[PDB]
Amino acid sequence: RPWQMKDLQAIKQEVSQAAPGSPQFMQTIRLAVQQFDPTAKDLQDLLQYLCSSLVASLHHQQLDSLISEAETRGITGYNPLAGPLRVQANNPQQQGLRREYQQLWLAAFAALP
Amino acid sequence: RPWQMKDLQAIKQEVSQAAPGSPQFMQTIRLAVQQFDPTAKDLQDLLQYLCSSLVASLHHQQLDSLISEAETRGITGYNPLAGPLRVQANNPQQQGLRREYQQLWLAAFAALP
Repeated sequence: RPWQMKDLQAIKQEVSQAAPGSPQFMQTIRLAVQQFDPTAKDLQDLLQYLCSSLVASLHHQQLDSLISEAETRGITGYNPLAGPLRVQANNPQQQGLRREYQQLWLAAFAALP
Repeated sequence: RPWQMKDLQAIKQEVSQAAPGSPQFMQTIRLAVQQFDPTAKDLQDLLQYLCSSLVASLHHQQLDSLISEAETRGITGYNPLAGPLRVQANNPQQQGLRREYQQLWLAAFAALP
């Protein structure tokens, strides 16, 4: 049950005025992420739709650092012999990795301003 | 029939002008809750969506007060040998607990000012 075009259109329109990482944007994006239960691929699509290449790159770097610390510590469900967290989160049998990816994503995007 | 994006986006759209505790806010919240019959999970999602973190924290303080009062006084179908009302309202076969939690939710939201 992935999102459709209308959901993305509404998500972008409702937060057109606000700035990335504002409380309003964080509310709406967090609700979407917690409601649709998407993988990393869909999150990348959503970010490309919402913010430009500059904000995309900044979030990419911040999320790289956050994932770096998180999975360098060692995580309950992460096994580094199978692939990067971006790929484990895309397997529907690793929901723990998917939820960790979602939370790192939202925190990284909130850490912009 | 848990609410999708469109329902919650509307709810926030018409709960934007008014402030918590005002007649309009409570009217809309009560209608939504009485219609969709949401558990504690969906209620917390809706609250995180609507208002700032400060208002959510205030509401949860009031809700903890109300729930503690009710559990001391006694609830019709509350059995504390399995988990708190908080967790007893997530089980779909406990309609009484769920409706009681919804009513305490609405009261705690109405008593913020």
